[PDB]
Amino acid sequence: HWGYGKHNGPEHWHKDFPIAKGERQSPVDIDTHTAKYDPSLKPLSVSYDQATSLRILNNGHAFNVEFDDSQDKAVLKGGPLDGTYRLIQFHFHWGSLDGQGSEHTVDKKKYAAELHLVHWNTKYGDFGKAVQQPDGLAVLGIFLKVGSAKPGLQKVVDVLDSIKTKGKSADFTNFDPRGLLPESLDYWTYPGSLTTPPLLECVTWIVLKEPISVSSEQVLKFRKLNFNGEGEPEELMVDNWRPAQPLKNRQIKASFK
Ligand SMILES: CCOc1ccc(S(N)(=O)=O)cc1
Ligand SMILES: CCOc1ccc(S(N)(=O)=O)cc1
Ligand SMILES: [Zn+2]
Repeated sequence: HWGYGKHNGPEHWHKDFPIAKGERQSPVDIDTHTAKYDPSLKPLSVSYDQATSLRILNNGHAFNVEFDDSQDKAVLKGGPLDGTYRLIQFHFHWGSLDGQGSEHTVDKKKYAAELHLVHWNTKYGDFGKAVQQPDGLAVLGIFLKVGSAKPGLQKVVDVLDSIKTKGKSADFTNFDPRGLLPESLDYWTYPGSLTTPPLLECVTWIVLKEPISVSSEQVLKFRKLNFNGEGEPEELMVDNWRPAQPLKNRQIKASFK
């Protein structure tokens, strides 16, 4: 099974998922000087007021906070997107050290972690069908740096004790993801992929320029999670990030001058 260890990590994935060496893989380094301002890009529309969280799950690669996506309750639209994308889950990638952890980089800078809010295009009916389409998903990526605490993150941090190991889930209702957003919605955007297997090339990436701050204590609690299942040898869930992939024939666009 794929993972993030020495023997099953990102350099191994291509053997079972040949699209790993494809033409629009993610993440990438965002070269801020080469990204071009696109005045035709619209403001992002993030409508999370009726979001319904249900559950939080340790899936052995990260933890997902899952949402009820059976109605238009929490949607992303505008920006580079045509149509409406429904929030299905968010998760993070993070490091063993504050100096690494993000998947995207900015002028080669690595952040301590990266939040992915995952949305699927409602014109494809559900997530499973959407990932088979080039415009199936929109993932909103938000960088985390270590400094002041993020109050809106704390309810997530405090439930992690109950989902320490792979396969554990817990009820997680009434969580408001608006508490995880930075002030500015300025963004970079490019066509890419899932950053884990199956690495499908189905994502419009929207990466916010402004990081959020989280406390050292908050990210420390991320690092207490386990990749393993209960009763298996303990392997800390850290460094669950894929490194930057070749940009190839793509242009990253900026929403801002
Ligand atoms: C269990 C055999 O070890 C493996 C299994 C899968 C992979 S993958 N999916 O990264 O190519 C690597 C080593
Ligand atoms: C079935 C896998 O679903 C995924 C996998 C990866 C991502 S990410 N890390 O690109 O945002 C989202 C959904
Ligand atoms: Zn992700």
